[PDB]
Amino acid sequence: APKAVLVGLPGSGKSTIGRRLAKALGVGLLDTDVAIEQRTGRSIADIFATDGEQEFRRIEEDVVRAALADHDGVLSLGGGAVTSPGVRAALAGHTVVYLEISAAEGVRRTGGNTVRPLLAGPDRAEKYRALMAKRAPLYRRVATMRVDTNRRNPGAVVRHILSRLQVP
Ligand SMILES: O=C(O)C1=C[C@@H](OP(=O)(O)O)[C@@H](O)[C@H](O)C1
Repeated sequence: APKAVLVGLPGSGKSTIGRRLAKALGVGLLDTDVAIEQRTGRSIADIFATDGEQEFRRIEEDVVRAALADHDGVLSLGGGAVTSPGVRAALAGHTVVYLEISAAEGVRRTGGNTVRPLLAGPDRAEKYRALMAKRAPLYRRVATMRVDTNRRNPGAVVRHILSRLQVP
């Protein structure tokens, strides 16, 4: 089972925090998006575009559930995984770190050329705010630790996480 599971919007720092946490803990990082691509032989973009979000979510839930059983390192979940009830259920009992980010900073961090089916222009900020509004209670419901990634540089967020993982 993972030492920690990271959840949060695109742009919250899952990749960067997950790599730095994994290194600090002496374990590997598993990103469920990557796992999906590996198990399907398909890009995430392709799954959304051809088969649709609903089929993606069932796929994702399967992979997340497997990863929670089988991965012993740091697990990073795709931003929308917590929209699946079965994901939220499977997270019960785990250490779950919610990376919280303002809409302004999250938007800024997602404005590159990564393909993001649910966060494309135009009006990407409106889309980001709508994802944040919808998913915030869901992140909160599953989280065991909540961490602000706003401004705070990554090194310091990781330090804060390790500290909170360790003490009562
Ligand atoms: O927000 C979402 O619903 C999604 C987030 C992505 O994960 P990251 O947060 O790792 O980019 C990926 O699973 C897919 O594009 C759907």
